Amino acid sequence: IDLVNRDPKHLNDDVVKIDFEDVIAEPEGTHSFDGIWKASFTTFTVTKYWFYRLLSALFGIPMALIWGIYFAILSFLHIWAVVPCIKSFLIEIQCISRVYSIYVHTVCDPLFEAVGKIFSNVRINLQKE
Amino acid sequence: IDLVNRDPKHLNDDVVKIDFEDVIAEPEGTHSFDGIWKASFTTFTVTKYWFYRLLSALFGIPMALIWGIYFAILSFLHIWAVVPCIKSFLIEIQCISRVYSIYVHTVCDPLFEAVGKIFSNVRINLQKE
Amino acid sequence: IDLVNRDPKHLNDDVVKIDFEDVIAEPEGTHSFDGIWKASFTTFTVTKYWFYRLLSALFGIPMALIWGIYFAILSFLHIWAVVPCIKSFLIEIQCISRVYSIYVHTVCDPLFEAVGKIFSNVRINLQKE
Amino acid sequence: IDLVNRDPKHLNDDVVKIDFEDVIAEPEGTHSFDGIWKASFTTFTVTKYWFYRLLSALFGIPMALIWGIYFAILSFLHIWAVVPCIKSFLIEIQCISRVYSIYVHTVCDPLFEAVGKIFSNVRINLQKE
Amino acid sequence: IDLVNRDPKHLNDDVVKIDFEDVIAEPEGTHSFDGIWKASFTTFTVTKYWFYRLLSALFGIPMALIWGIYFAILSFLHIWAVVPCIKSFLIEIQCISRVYSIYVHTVCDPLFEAVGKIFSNVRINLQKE
Amino acid sequence: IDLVNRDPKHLNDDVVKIDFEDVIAEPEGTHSFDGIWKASFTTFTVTKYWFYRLLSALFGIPMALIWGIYFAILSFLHIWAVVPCIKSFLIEIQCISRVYSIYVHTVCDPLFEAVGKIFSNVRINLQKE
Amino acid sequence: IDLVNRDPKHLNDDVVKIDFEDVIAEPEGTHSFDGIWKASFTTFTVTKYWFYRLLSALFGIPMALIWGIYFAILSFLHIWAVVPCIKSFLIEIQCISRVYSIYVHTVCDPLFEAVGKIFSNVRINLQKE
Amino acid sequence: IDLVNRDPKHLNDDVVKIDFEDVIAEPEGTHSFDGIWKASFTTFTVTKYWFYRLLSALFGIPMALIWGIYFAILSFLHIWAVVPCIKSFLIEIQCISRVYSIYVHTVCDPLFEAVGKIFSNVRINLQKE
Amino acid sequence: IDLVNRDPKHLNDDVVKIDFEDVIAEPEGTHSFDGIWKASFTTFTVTKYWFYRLLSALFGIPMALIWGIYFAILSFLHIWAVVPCIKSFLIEIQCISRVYSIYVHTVCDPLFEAVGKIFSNVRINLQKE
Amino acid sequence: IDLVNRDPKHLNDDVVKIDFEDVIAEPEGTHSFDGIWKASFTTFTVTKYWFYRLLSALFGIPMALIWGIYFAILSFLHIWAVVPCIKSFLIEIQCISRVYSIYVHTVCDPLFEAVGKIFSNVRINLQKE
Amino acid sequence: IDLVNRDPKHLNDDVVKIDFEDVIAEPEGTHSFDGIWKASFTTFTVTKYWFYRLLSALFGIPMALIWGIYFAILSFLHIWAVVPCIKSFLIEIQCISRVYSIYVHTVCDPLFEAVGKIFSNVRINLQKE
Repeated sequence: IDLVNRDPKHLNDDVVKIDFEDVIAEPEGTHSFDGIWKASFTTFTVTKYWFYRLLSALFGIPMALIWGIYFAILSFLHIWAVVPCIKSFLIEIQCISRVYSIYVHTVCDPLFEAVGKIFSNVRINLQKE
Repeated sequence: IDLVNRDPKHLNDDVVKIDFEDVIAEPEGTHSFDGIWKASFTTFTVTKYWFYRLLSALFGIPMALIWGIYFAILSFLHIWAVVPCIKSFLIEIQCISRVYSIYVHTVCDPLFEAVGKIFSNVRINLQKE
Repeated sequence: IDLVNRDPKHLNDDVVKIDFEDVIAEPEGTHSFDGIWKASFTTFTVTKYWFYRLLSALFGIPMALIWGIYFAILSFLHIWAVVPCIKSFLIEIQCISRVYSIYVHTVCDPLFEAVGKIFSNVRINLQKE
Repeated sequence: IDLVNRDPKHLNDDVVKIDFEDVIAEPEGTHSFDGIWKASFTTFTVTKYWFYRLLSALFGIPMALIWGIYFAILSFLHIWAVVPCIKSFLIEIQCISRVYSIYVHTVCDPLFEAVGKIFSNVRINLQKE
Repeated sequence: IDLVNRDPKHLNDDVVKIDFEDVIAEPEGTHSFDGIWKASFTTFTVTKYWFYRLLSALFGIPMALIWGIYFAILSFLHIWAVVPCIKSFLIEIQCISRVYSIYVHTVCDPLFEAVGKIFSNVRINLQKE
Repeated sequence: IDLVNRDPKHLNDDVVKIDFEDVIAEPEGTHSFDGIWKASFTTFTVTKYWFYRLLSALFGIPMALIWGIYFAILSFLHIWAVVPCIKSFLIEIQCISRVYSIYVHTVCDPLFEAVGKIFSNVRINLQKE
Repeated sequence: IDLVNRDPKHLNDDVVKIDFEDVIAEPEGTHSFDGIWKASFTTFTVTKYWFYRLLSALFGIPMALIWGIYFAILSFLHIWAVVPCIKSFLIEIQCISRVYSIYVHTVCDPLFEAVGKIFSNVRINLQKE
Repeated sequence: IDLVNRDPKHLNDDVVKIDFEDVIAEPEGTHSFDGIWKASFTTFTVTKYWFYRLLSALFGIPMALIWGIYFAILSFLHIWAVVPCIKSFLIEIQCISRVYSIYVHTVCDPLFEAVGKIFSNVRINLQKE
Repeated sequence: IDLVNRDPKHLNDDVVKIDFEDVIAEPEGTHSFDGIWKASFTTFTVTKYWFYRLLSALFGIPMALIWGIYFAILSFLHIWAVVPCIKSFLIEIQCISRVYSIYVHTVCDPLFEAVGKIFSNVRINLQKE
Repeated sequence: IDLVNRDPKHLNDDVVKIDFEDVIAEPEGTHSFDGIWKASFTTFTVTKYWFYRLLSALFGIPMALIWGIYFAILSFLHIWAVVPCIKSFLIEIQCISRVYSIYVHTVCDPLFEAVGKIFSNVRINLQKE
Repeated sequence: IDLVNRDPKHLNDDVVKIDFEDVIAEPEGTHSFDGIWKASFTTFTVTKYWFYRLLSALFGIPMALIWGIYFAILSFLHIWAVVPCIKSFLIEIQCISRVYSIYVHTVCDPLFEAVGKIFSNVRINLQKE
């Protein structure tokens, strides 16, 4: 139980890291009072810190049980039912594919071979200067 | 009977390996109580561990017998019936293919050879600077 | 609390830095009176300096509280609800994608292979001069 | 009579080699009881082993005689009838092909030679920097 | 207060620099009287010199105050309202984009992969001379 | 009279060489009884061996006489009639071809020479980095 | 006051330099009388020399005053009114452009990425001779 | 009179050389009786040998006289009538061709020269890595 | 006054130089009488020599005066009226061009950037032989 | 008077050289009687030899006079009438061509120069491997 | 007066040089009587020699006078009228061309610059083998 890292996979680490400095910033020259900039910084940080913990405690645990049952059902079906079904499909469709390929290569093959004779008389003259 | 590997083919090894850390993760700063993070980890792991074993025991064995009979029938037909049928198809269609090829090469062959004379007068002048 | 930098991220630092010299400028030859150029410089700088501070004090703090609550709600939903939902979608749509791919590669594959024979008779003659 | 190889041509050796490990496999972590994994392995292997031999004995031999007669008839016709027929076709169609070629090269030949003069004035200037 | 440069940014320095020599010029041979060329030069320079100063004094200062107030309002809205609004838009539209991408890559992906087989049989013969 | 080779031209040597091993083959693991595999091999080989000889004896010789007369007639016509006829065709069509070529090169030749001036102003700038 | 150059900018120096020799010229063999070639040269030069000076004196000066006033008005408006107006336009149109870009990159981006897979199977064979 | 070569030009030497071995051939394994293969070889060779000589004797000589007269008439007309007629055609059509060329180069020449300016601003950046 | 050159600019020196030898010429073999070739040479040269001088004397001088006045008027208008008018046009049309450019680069810019992703997956395989 | 060569120009030397060996030829194996091959050779050669001389004597000379007069008339017209007429055509059509060219280069020239800016942003990345 | 060359310009020297040998020629084997070949050569040469001289004497001189007057008129008009007219056309059409160019470069210029961004993401992978 790592209570320091809590995320050694970098899955949710791009759009869920928000700080006060990443929202509001005054570059230079356009400043405000000292008594207004030291008060807004504290209000934003404290408010969102405590509010998140309240939501995670009420319906955080009754939601983890639901996902546990659902993933178990999907895992069982894939291993024992879907995989054998897909493999058996290849053996069945063998005669149709082989016969169809022979018919196509008999009709349209000579038509597209005489058309390709237009590139057989290319002559290029080059003169460097 | 390898009770450690159970899969020396890496067939189902990409979309059926799911852990708790791959679902829910809190990167940094946005944390929860210590008493809520050590309880959700246990609930998810234990629930899906025991539930999968219950399904595999009830109708795991009566399902293996069904696949045994079905694969035997497909194997016999392919070896003794389909393979000789496809091979005999090539010998039959010989006269049609040979006669058809001669007719096409007699009509459209000269038409596509005079068109290819447009590339026989290419002249290029190059001057480096 | 850095009261000098106030923006170590260069977020709003391109379209919010405006000075008097960046608005009005007389290049050369076309000048005005000395008593009119030293008065307009002071009026523009002083007026916008004090006016900005008045707005930031009235409704600057009651606006920071509103953004604090809103961001907390979005963070919770993404971690615990959206991420597990998207991952479970991949496992469900497996049989449909695999079967569909086999059907397409059986029908149109030989058609687009005989068409590509037109580039198999390219002959080029080159003569340097 | 090789009773070990039985296939020194690798003809049917890709889609007819099926084992238990190639159908059902549990990668890791998602395991079952030891008493359920040692029983399903035996049931699948034994059932398909004996079932195939039953089919091959009943109507395996009365099917080999049928293919013997059919192939003999096709072999005789190809050698003595089809081959002389195709060869005699070339000698007959000689006058038609020669006369037709002369007519096409007389009409459309000059038309496609004046069109190819658009590539005779190519000038390229290059400057490295 | 630089009374010499008055424009160390080259903002308005291309289309507002006009002299007498840049308007009227007589190259050679086609000349005029000496008493007409020394009088038109003085009239153009003096007239536009004094006229510009008259306009800049009347309504030059009452116009600088107006621009001061307007720029202050735009600066405040961008920092505190627009920037947080745009950032929060990205977090909301996450589920829609991810699901839509999966559907498109499932349907049309195999169609555009079999079409690209027409370039897999390119043969080129080259003969230098 | 070579009774060993009987075919020193490799004419019919690709689609008329069929053996038992090229039709039916069991790769590995999926085997049959020893008493069923040594009986089907003999039945297929013996049946087609004797059946072919029966057909070749009945109407093998009365068919060779027919082809002898037919080829003699075609040979005589080609040498004495077709060849002189084709050669005399070239001398007759001389005036028509020469006059037609002059007319085409007079009308459309200048039209396709002014169109080719669009490639006479190509300029390329290259900068390596 | 340069009375020799009068145009150190080469502004009007291409289409306003006309001499007698640039209009009428007799190359060789086709000559005229000596008494007709020495008289036409003088008439053309003298006539246009004096006529230009007459026009420049009458309404040359009353035309320079008009251009003096007009240029002063345009200079004032550009510096004090147009330049601030254009700059303030960029700050206003920020939210619209950013939101619109995100929507386009979400819908049509995956469509044009699967189409580009047709160039991923290029094979070229080269044989020098 | 060469009674051995009879054809020192290889004119009819490709489609008129037919032997028994080029028609019927049994590759290997599929053989016939010795008493049937030594009889068909003799029948085909003898039958076509004597039959050709019978045709060449009956109407071989009365056919050579006919071709003698016909070729004499064509030779005389070409030398004395066709050749002078074609040459005189070039001198007559001189004025029409020269005038027509001038008209075309006057109208459409400038139109196709301004269109070719689209290739005059090509810039390429290359970066090796 | 150069009475020898009379044209040191090569203006009219290509289509106004005509001699007797450039009109009529008899190459070889097809000659005429000596008394007819020495008389036609003199008649052509003398007739056109004297006729040109007659035209140049009658209305050669009254035509030079007309061109003198006309060129003076065009020169004055270009220097004093046209040139200032064109320059003042650029200053006026500044606001329209700048605003229009911003609008176009906001709407259609992202549309033509996602389309260009079809060239980002080019793979080429080369094999020399 | 060369009675051996009679054609030192190779004008009619390709389609008027016909011998007996170029018409009828028996390659090998398919021969005729010795008494039929030595008789057809003589009949063809003698018949066409004497027949040509008969035609050349009757109306060979009365045909040479006709061509003599006709060529004289065409030669005279070309030298004295056609050549001066074509040359005088160029001088007449000068004003029309020059004015027309200026008008075309004024209207459509800028239209086809802005279109060519699409090739000014080409970037290529190359990675050898 | 060169009575030997009579054409030191090679103007009419290609289609007016005709000899007897360039019209009628008998290559070899197909000859005529000696008394018919020495008579046709003389008749053709003598007839066209004397006939040409008769035409050149009757109306050869009265035709040279006509061309003398006509060329004099065209020469005078080109030098004194056409050349000044064309030059004065350029000065008149100056304002129209300059204003029109500015308008076109303002409207359609940005449209064709955003379209050219499709070539800015080209990536090529090469692998030698």
